[PDB]
Amino acid sequence: MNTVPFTSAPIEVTIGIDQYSFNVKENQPFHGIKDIPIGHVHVIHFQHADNSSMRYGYWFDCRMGNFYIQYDPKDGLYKMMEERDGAKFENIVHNFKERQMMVSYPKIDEDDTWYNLTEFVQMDKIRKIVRKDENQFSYVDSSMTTVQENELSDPAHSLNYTVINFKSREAIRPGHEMEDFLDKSYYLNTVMLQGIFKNSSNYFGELQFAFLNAMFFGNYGSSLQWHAMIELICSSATVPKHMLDKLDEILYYQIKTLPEQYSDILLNERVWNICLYSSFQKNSLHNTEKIMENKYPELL
Amino acid sequence: GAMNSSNYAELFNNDIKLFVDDTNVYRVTVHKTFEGNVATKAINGCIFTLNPKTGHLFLKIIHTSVWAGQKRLSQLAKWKTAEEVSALVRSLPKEEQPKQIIVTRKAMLDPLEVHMLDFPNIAIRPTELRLPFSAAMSIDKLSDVVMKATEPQMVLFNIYDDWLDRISSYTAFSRLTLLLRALKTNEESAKMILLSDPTITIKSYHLWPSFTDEQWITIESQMRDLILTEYGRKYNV
Ligand SMILES: Cc1ccccc1CC(N)=O
Repeated sequence: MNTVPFTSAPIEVTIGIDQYSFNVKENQPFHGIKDIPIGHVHVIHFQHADNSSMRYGYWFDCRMGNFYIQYDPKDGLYKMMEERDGAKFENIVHNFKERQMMVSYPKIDEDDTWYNLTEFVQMDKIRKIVRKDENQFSYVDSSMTTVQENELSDPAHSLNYTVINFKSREAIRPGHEMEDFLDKSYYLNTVMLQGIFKNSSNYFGELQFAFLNAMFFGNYGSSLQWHAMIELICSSATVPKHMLDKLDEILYYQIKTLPEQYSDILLNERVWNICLYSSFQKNSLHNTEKIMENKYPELL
Repeated sequence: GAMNSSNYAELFNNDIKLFVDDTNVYRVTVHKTFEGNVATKAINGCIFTLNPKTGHLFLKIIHTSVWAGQKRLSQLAKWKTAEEVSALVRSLPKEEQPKQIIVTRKAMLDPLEVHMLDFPNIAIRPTELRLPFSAAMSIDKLSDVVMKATEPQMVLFNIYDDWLDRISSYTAFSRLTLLLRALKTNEESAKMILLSDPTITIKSYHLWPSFTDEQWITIESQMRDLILTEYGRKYNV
């Protein structure tokens, strides 16, 4: 069970750890988060009490190193940093725990929500979408644009999601125009699965990461990517059976976790209506269709 | 964006453009079968591809053989239209290729855009205009060449005959849309107006009669009366 200690909390802030969150008051004696489950990627995120922008966070995996948060008063944010000195870190964490200055990652034993949302998400794939190779953790925020968004400006601070464009030469074989446009199986199975992702696990990893960035940061480009990757499977007549059964599980837990009050901005009417009611896979997503119908029947 | 009343003069500038109308590509008669069910029988169709500046019509005849053993024909018809339009552009020398293609129906946008991915500089545009190009099959010589076709065939016409010798494209296009709106609203009356005077003939190489400028004014007047008289014949207004 790993720990992300904090130097201090000099500014009032809502702190998120995965699907949990808690309010810290300006100069509250808060020294971090303990009992973080090993074996999964985690996100720690921030929203300053004084700012309706400034919404940002760090993807990390405690197996890759010792990570702490320290407020930077020049750049005005909580920064993740790696501590390379193992014994200094262990001694800092031990003091803070003895003085009970750390909140406990509040996981219910019965509860597989976080595993279900991150089943295919790997830190090494996150680091290729985010790109800051001097750090073992990845910064994301509300405003970061995707490579696709920038094609339609600063490349260093972009989300490098796989570009998906249904009206592109990549998506459409010469002489198979109607076939490839109405049935995206070629584009899904040959171009994207066999060609770019190599396997369904990498494809699902990027889909899950896109969803989490959309939900935790309200990142518009991540939301567009999540919907595109769903629509590309739903618009394919030929999908491996295991991929369809797994997609149904992935989307079920994403819809289950979505805050009710964000379903108006985070869910695209056209995509969901197409996927559940018109597409080739309209009868393949039983769990996802039942939760969407019971939770968001207006959207549809 | 969309071609409308606001941006009408753009049709007669010096940027090569084509209108594409797919309304006569897939044509059927609906009939009863022996068992009292309903069936369709396809007849020959055509793509109507028109340069509004020059009058140059590229009439691609769609032979019923194209449909043999195919499903979802109303959907295939749009993709077939897009394939033929893309093949026509590819067949033209670069300096004759259109800069824009305007589709008379919005359902043609995606099929044409996907067939023309190789031509990123050619803009594919819808129109807000309600163009009467469906009545092309009311022009006897165009109807005749479509119905007699025994195979796929491209036939090349000037839909303005020799009018551009005396009038501008703007006026020629206005005269064409008036004639086609009339034919579309009341084909019998419209044809009566065009052929009533036996002294005025159609040249062998023309589609329309050889009217003097004064005779065109009279004809155009009779066409506008027919259109309003039919609009008061239908609407009780
Ligand atoms: C279609 C047409 C009409 C009148 C004259 C010549 C043509 C053929 C061409 N423009 O390639």
